[PDB]
Amino acid sequence: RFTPLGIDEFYIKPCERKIVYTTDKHDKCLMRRLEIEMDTGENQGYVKCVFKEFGYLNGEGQFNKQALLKDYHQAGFKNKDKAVLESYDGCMKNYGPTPNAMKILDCVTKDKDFPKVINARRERNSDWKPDWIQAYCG
Repeated sequence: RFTPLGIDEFYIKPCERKIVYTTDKHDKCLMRRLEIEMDTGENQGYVKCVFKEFGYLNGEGQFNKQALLKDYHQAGFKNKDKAVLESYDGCMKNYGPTPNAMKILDCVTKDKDFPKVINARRERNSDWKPDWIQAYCG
């Protein structure tokens, strides 16, 4: 990506333990903002954990389209379900029933409204907003 997604910084405490080798402040900021794209074991681990906390990924590794659509609806986008699922499905067309978390991220972020949707989800999860001390993106 050359244009950033504009996702806000997520502070999901049970997934902080997946940030092991990344130590640079801004690099960790991009992790928490789900702006990472590189297929590394570390990024995979963290994004997998986040998507588990999002309810987007179950214990068997299947994507949960109902959780995604719920977030769209809760962000006020109720008349877009077809476009959202077709964007995801087309993007995932070469992948099987248990895809890796970085590829799921790449596909869910193609819809232009996904950053707004997930930003509204963070707004209603105050525990997921880092305070002044813990934030990396400031």
